[PDB]
Amino acid sequence: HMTEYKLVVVGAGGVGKSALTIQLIQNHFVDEYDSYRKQVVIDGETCLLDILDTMRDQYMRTGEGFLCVFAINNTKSFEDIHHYREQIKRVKDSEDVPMVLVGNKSDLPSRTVDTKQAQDLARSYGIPFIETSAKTRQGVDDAFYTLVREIRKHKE
Ligand SMILES: Nc1nc2c(ncn2[C@@H]2O[C@H](COP(=O)(O)OP(=O)(O)O)[C@@H](O)[C@H]2O)c(=O)[nH]1
Ligand SMILES: [Mg+2]
Repeated sequence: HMTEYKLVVVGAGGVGKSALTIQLIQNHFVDEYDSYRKQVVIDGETCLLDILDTMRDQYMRTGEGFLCVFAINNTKSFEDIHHYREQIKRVKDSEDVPMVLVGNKSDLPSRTVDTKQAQDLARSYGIPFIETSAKTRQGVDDAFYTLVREIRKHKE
């Protein structure tokens, strides 16, 4: 019928995991803030996205792809990515897990993490880096779509 993709958004508090997710589902930005579902067509395949915004360690073990989110104006969040990724490495017992690195809040002027740093990090892990803003919606569809396509590159 349709095809199910189980996605997991991880990252430090306050980076905009919820805002990103709410943006994908409901097409608005919320300033103050479980599992979600969205039917989308991506490359002519109707997809049901089963999305957790982080006793829900059963999404960690079963989840097929991970958005690793930091904010570009939060250097601590960027440094923490190493830990979120090591957590996903341990749970899946492998260094080849579908993953996208996301740099959120690209609208904000107070940028403490440079695109080169992010690119250096993503290149080391062997994954895409995408800049997003949940406020303007820049990059949001592209982060989720690319993660869907990363999952396709790894098994049917
Ligand atoms: N300006 C701006 N603010 C954002 C963005 N994404 C999230 N925020 C704000 O950052 C705060 C934390 O967002 P939230 O979605 O709760 O992040 P989470 O804790 O990782 O789920 C909220 O006040 C959001 O409005 C963004 O892209 N741009
Ligand atoms: Mg949240």
